[PDB]
Amino acid sequence: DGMITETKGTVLIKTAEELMNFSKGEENLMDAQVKAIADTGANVVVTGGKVADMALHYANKYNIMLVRLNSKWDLRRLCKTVGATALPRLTPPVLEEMGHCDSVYLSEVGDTQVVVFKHEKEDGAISTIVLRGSTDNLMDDIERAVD
Amino acid sequence: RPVLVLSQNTKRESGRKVQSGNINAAKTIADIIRTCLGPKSMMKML
Amino acid sequence: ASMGTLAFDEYGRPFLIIKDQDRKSRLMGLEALKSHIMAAKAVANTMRTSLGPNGLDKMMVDKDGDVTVTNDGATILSMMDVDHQIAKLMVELSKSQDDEIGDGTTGVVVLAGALLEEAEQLLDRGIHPIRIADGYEQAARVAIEHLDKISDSVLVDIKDTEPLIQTAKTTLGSKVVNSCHRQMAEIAVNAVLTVADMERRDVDFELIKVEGKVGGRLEDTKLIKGVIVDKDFSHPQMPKKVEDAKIAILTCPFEPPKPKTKHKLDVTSVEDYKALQKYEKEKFEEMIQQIKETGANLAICQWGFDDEANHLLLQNNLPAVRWVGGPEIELIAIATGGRIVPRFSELTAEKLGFAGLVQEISFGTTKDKMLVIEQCKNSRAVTIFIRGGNKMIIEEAKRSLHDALCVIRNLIRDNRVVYGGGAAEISCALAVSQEADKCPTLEQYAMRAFADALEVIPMALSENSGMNPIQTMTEVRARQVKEMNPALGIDCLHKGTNDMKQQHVIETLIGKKQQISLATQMVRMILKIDDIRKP
Amino acid sequence: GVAFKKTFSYAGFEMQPKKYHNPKIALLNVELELKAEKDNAEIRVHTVEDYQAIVDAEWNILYDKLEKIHHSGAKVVLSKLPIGDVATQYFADRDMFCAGRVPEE
Amino acid sequence: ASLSLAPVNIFKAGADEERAETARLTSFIGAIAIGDLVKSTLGPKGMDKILLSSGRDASLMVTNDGATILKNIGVDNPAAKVLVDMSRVQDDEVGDGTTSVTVLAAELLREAESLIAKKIHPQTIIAGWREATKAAREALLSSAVDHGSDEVKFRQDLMNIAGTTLSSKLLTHHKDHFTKLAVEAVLRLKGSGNLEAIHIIKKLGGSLADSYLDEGFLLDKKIGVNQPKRIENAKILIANTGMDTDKIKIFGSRVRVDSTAKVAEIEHAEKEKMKEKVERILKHGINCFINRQLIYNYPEQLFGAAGVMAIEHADFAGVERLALVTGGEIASTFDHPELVKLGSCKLIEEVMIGEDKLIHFSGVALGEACTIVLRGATQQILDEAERSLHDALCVLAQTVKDSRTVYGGGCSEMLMAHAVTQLANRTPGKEAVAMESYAKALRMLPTIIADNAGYDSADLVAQLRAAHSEGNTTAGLDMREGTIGDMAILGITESFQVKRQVLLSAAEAAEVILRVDNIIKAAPRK
Amino acid sequence: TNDGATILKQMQVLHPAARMLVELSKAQDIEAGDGTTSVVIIAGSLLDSCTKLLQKGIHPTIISESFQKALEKGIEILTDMSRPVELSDRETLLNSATTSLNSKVVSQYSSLLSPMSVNAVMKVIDPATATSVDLRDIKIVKKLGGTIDDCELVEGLVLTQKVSNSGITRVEKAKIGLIQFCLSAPKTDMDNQIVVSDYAQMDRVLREERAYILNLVKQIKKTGCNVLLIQKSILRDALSDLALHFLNKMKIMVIKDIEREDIEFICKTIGTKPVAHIDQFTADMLGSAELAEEVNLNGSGKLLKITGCASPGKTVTIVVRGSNKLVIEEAERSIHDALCVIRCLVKKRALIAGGGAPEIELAL
Amino acid sequence: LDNKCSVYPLTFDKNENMAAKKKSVAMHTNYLSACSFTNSDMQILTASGDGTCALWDVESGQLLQSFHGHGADVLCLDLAPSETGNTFVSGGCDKKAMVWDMRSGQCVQAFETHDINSVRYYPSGDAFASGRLYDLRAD
Amino acid sequence: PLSVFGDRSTGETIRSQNVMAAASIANIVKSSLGPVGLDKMLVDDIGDVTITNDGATILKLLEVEHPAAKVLCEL
Ligand SMILES: Nc1ncnc2c1ncn2[C@@H]1O[C@H](COP(=O)(O)OP(=O)(O)O)[C@@H](O)[C@H]1O
Ligand SMILES: Nc1ncnc2c1ncn2[C@@H]1O[C@H](COP(=O)(O)OP(=O)(O)O)[C@@H](O)[C@H]1O
Ligand SMILES: Nc1ncnc2c1ncn2[C@@H]1O[C@H](COP(=O)(O)OP(=O)(O)O)[C@@H](O)[C@H]1O
Ligand SMILES: [Mg+2]
Ligand SMILES: [Mg+2]
Ligand SMILES: [Mg+2]
Repeated sequence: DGMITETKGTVLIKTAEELMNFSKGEENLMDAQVKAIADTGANVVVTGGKVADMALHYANKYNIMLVRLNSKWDLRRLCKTVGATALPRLTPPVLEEMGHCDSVYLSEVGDTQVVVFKHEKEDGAISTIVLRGSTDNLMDDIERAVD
Repeated sequence: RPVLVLSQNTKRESGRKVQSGNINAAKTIADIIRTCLGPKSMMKML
Repeated sequence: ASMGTLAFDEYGRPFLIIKDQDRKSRLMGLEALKSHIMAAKAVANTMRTSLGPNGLDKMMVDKDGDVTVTNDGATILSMMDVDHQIAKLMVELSKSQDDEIGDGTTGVVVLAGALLEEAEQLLDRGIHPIRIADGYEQAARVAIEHLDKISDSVLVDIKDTEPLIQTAKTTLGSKVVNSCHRQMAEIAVNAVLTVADMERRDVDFELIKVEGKVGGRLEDTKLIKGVIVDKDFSHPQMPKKVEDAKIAILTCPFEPPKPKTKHKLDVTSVEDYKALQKYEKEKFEEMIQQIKETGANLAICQWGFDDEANHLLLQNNLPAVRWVGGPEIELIAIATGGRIVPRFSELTAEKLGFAGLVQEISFGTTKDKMLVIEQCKNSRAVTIFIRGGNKMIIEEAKRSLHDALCVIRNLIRDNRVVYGGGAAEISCALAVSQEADKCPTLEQYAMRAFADALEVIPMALSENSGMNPIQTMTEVRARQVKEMNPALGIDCLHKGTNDMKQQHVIETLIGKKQQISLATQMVRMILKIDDIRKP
Repeated sequence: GVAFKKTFSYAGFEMQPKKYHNPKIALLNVELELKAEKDNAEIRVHTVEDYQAIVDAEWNILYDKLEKIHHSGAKVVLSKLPIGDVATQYFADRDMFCAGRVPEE
Repeated sequence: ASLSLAPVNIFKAGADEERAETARLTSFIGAIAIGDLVKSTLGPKGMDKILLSSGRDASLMVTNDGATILKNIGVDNPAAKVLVDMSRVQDDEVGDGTTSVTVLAAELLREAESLIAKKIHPQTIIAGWREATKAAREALLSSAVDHGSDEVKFRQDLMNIAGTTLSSKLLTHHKDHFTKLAVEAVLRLKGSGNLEAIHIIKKLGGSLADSYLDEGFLLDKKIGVNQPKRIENAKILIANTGMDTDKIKIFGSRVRVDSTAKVAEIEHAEKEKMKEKVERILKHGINCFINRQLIYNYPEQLFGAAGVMAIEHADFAGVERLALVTGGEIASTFDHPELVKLGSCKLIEEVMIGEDKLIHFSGVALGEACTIVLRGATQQILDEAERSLHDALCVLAQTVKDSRTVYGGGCSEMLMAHAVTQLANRTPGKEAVAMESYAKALRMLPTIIADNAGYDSADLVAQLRAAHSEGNTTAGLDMREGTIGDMAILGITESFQVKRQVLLSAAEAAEVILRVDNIIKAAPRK
Repeated sequence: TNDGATILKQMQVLHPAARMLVELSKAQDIEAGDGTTSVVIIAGSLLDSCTKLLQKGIHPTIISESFQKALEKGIEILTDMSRPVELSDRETLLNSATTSLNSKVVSQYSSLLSPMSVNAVMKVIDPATATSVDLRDIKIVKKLGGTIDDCELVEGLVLTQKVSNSGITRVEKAKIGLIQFCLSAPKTDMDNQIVVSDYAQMDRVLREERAYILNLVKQIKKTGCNVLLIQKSILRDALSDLALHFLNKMKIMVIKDIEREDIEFICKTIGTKPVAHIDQFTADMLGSAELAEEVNLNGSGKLLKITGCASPGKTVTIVVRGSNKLVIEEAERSIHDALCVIRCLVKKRALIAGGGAPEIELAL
Repeated sequence: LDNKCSVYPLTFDKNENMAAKKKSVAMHTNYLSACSFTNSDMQILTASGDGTCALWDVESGQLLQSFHGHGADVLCLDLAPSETGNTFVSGGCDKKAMVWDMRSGQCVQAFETHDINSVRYYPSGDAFASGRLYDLRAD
Repeated sequence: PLSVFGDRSTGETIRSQNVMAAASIANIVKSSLGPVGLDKMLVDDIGDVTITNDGATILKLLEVEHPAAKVLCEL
């Protein structure tokens, strides 16, 4: 989303033209930022915070996959496994900071819906074991064995 | 109104716990008067 | 057999499986079915005395002490404070019949009770309940096909409302408004026919406003081809009657404009104060002059207004009414043919509605005034103004008129009718019995039980009318078999004839089909339950 | 296709036609009603003409959104956000259909 | 099986249902108890009750009105609730007849109980009662007499109607004085039905005969400080403006300056604005000024300096009544003096009534608004006098609206009962029995009227029945001594609307209650 | 108390008949002001007779009609046995007041209160034209301390408010002015704030506020006013401390927190026209008075007395003092009874003998 | 025992800092169900156990209008969105919430679908919390 | 329906309950069978101690309230 001041924000409107142009200019700024991000070649965007409606709309317009990760541990692990740097602002990423994954898709395993960042090489920083089972307790025991 | 095959106040204990408890009880009874043996024994007040 | 299971293990150590298992209950097997059948039979037998023209009302009292004297089955069961789950299923069945059809909400309960009562004796002979449900479904299919076969079609034209009037009269015959029977049927038919899409499309009940007010007599209930508003002219000195009124519908309060956004207007000098005062005065004068320029004779607002606007409206011979509700604004706009204008600057002559007469109505020694808008050109909205001697008959008249409107709506959807008075049920029972003879023996019992259950409606009508149930039903069935006439029913009103076609006892085919279908499905659902686990 | 329940229509909804033979549907996520421009917005004016201009500007913002929707050729307007009475009457005047607060699914 | 007498329990805790015997018994007991309670307050010799509230205030109220008696009681029987609501609706529709309708409904339900005991289906009773009601209504309509054409005869009818309405109330002590009072008050309305235009002022002290109708109008407000206390040939200007700290309706407006000199300038501008407002008001050339809302100190002193009497805080009713009595226009803007009509009266002054000071308008222009002063020895006496006048005024207004009149003193009841009996004698079946019970209730009404007087009710009712069967259609009870007499000669008349409403409402409510065969109660909240 | 109305009101009677007797007593107090106990006793005796009448088998309506006839005859008898009076006959008024005061606790002081009550009633009405007396024109002030012998009739105005000024407590040849606005910093009805952006604006604000207050005080003083009454104000400080300082430096007594309900009484008493805006404050709206001083009641409080006015228009004040609060309240009630009796004489110019003579004659 | 609050801030002892003008009308006594101060501090709305909403003026101290029509006592009441003629709701024990307007002194709108004790206007003003949500524009 | 002042169990419930009671009684004494069986020690809630292996004695000392278990005890 469009970053705001950390002190306090107050849209000071003094003329009718400012009132009629504020929202339009804000939307145009969001569109420009999203298009700038997309023009680098990025096609998957992962954010640690909330997703604004206008930002989501403009990401959908430019065919960009959006994944939101609440935990910062997950964000750092994703950066490790993909090779990307967590940008602090919404600037487009430079060539060194854009991580690459050989396949990202939405899938359903059993009942739960999952998002998979899948490589094809037999390497990488992080490897994941998907544990199946008929009971939560059984999977917990298998996880203890894996540990 | 429980079924109560046995009476409500009936308690059952079985297994290794029973044997350990019996042997520990005997050991405790022995330890009560362990020191009251021999010419140099000490008296007790009851 | 109750409370579930209790063993505490064969080794004496505790054996607890379900939380609070010692505080819960469990019914299993056949006795659960018997309890459910007994509860449903109790509900149906309570309801069956209110079936037919000679039905008797039930006086329902809620938790607050308010009294509701009514004959509608769905209302009675809705206000009934039940704890048994099967009784709740009966209540939901009545609500379903009311929602889908609007009439016959009492017949479904009696039919379901009869079906479960027969299923009881079928179960006592060792028949699996699923077999009973399957036989009931088969017999219901046969009965529905027979209803389609013996159905009759009526004309739903606006130039001949006699069959529609007869159907509405049949619907209203069991209600307290049977004193004004023909007038009630007339107004219901006219209301439905006025607001309806003629290509057999839907009837929007939001375009029918049912309004009640105490006083007067029940015969004073009338259909008004306009809108009756619970408001009055804002200024007490405004004229109480406007004729050929050019109506301006507005949703902007007659006040100085106010931005929605957080706004502060700064007054920094005496000249600023004078300019602000002049701006206020000029906005008031300008809005009134803009209303006047369109040629309007009457203004309706939704959000009220203040003293300056009130006196300006009075000074310019512009009668006005304020604080009219949103739905009433919509109804007035629809009836008068005028659009809804959100602000004065957008108000033009072509957006004005037209009403042949706008009047303020008093109600005796009550100080209450209610506005009337009528004599519209081609009004597509109606209002039923119900009078009476007490609030209770007013509510009962409201629901009876709703039943009549629903029946005419069903006729609009499908114009096939079946003669009532128990004739349809008797013919269906005969058809089911005939089809049961060809059936293999095992489902024959279920089909015969279904026919016997269908026989309950004429028996209930006979006992409510004081006649002997079994003798009358047997004679009518014999006459139906002897001569090909599926219109012979129970002479509840003692008119001297058993033919419901001359008696003009008319029921919609959709209503009977829905009754049979819903009763069969609920009976199957209850028959399929064999376990109860209340806390 | 898709079917869903009617969602709390406002005044003037019953004047909208309830059948179309080849409609174009505008699926929006937009609040079409007069409201504060932004939560932290704050208007400061010191002149009555500026006051009237601000009021007309709010109205013109709403009407500009509505005109943009109407000129698209759509006949059915569906929104995830509330659609006000003003927008409902505006669409009724154009023989359009509107339904706000549609569930996201 | 029954919903309650079944092995499985189908109800919540506290839910209860009452089948045929119990439902009919409860309905009949409740209705008969209500009828017995409200009766004995019927007819010229009826008595009054005492209503002791059990609340914190413990309000005390003595009254003869049936509707007020039934309204302020703790009723839990649902049929009694039906009868109470019927009485309230009867009061709303017309002023009088609240006791008669309740007594008639109770008697009808008692006859219904007897018929049910005689093994008669309630549907048959209802059909017979519907036919009887139709016959009785037709007879009553055929017996109505209209005098609205002749002025003197109509005034005599108004006199008789007011007297008959007041005869049963506490005002019967000064019936003649109060009858003149009420008829004059109603006739001053000039045909308008606005009963709110008649204001009743209850002032303690003095005798009941001291009550009077002011020839002009009386207001219970106050005059400003420096303003005159007496105006001759007043020129009224009735207004509904703010006239107090009058703030601009621009609600976001504020004063944001950089010095206190500017704040003082703005304050002077506001004061000058109010002064200009007062100057615009005064440009109408007025002597008096009534405002609905408050008048603060600055406009008050401006009016005082102008020598104009300003009356503040006269509520909506006050300004409406002043406009009706003086002909002024309730104005809220003063940019057009020539387009606003001014009220007028010969004199305005302050008068003492008891220990309170009131503003008196004398020689009013229109006068289509009355003030009635009520003096009494106790508060309860004052309240009952106000209720009695309300009944009389309502009946007189109805008679003005519809001039058809029927004879009272049981004459109408005898006539309707005779018509019902004639219909029943030609009707076969148990419907004849139901019709006869209907006639029995109708005759039981004047029976109770005579019983309340200690007279020989049976003999008088038999004489009335014989006279009405013979053809003496105007015979009725003569309560002066206890014989029968000519109601036309004796001048006991009643509004046809009131009697028709009593008949129709009583029959309808009896039919509604009779149709009930089961009473089901949800679990109470408390 | 000895007053019947007060006795019946204070004791919470629960039977409805007793409640209606209380209401009857209130009505008699309203219409006459005396005989409040006698009317209740008469009603009780009448109903006591009705007991035997009902037991003899007489319908209540007959009893009521006969009682009405008896009442009409009794009114005729009482009117016949009375004699006319003239308001110029002071002896009759004094005797009526004394007879009113005989039954009350202030009976040894009747020699002081009866002429006091007669003077109070005569001073607030026009004897040649008055047809009723508005007792609200007579103000009664209760101050603890002293003895009922110290009760005083003040021909001017008595205010319980305290003088804001210290050192100015006695003004001769006073020119009282009544103010309904506030002497504080300017404040408009609309929302107002002063925005400061420079350091100079701070002391400019201070100086301009001081100048505004000083101009208000100078305009007030220019009219010759020396005693100032300020109406009680809310939402705005009626009297700023700086305004009080300026007024004190100009030798003007200041009394504030004047109640709104008392404005009419004050204006009627001392002939002052209230002023709501400083522009209209002129000399012609001042009320000239002979002396306005604050007296001390021997350590039992202070009173502001304005005695001697150029236009003493139909208004008098009574100061009631006593040893303890109960006797003061009873003295106030008794003085009110005496005033009500003189009011009765004003309304109906007819005098009748007392001591049970009307009752004995009526019974016979 | 039961009170333990007789020494409440009634004293209001300060250095006379312009806040001492608390008015404290309390003329009607009875029970002060809701002493809410109007957004414009000119007026006070008070509800009593008799079921009548009362409007008072702080300056004059006089009862402007007594709003009657509620079935039972009004337990709670609110204020207008900002001022808007103070179109205020009133929730009581009669299960009904209704809106009043002093420009006419009448119950402009009414709602009955629930005792209401937690009324609160929406910031826009088109609705209000009914602790539910009633829409002004659709009734 | 029955209106019997008591509790009723019918069908598989009562059969399984009886089997459970009999199984509990059997499990009480199943551990005192054969040469490798072990004796039990019964405390009689007043301090009396009975050490025994005989099945009849164990079943007589125990207080039982389920009638099928009583049947096995008398057996
Ligand atoms: N005049 C009549 N003669 C004979 N039967 C009638 C007559 N009017 C209605 N009925 C029958 O009474 C039955 C009950 O109708 P009613 O009580 O009005 O609604 P519901 O079907 O909900 O009970 C209907 O099945 C109808 O066939
Ligand atoms: N002077 C009279 N003589 C005979 N009958 C009277 C007289 N006045 C009233 N009535 C009768 O008394 C009946 C009851 O009227 P009333 O007791 O005043 O109260 P309500 O009209 O509310 O029942 C009326 O039907 C009327 O006919
Ligand atoms: N000095 C007196 N001698 C004889 N009778 C007196 C005397 N003073 C008062 N009365 C009588 O005492 C009665 C009661 O008077 P009082 O107690 O003063 O007031 P109230 O009449 O209200 O009780 C009066 O009727 C009066 O006639
Ligand atoms: Mg029906
Ligand atoms: Mg009467
Ligand atoms: Mg005395």
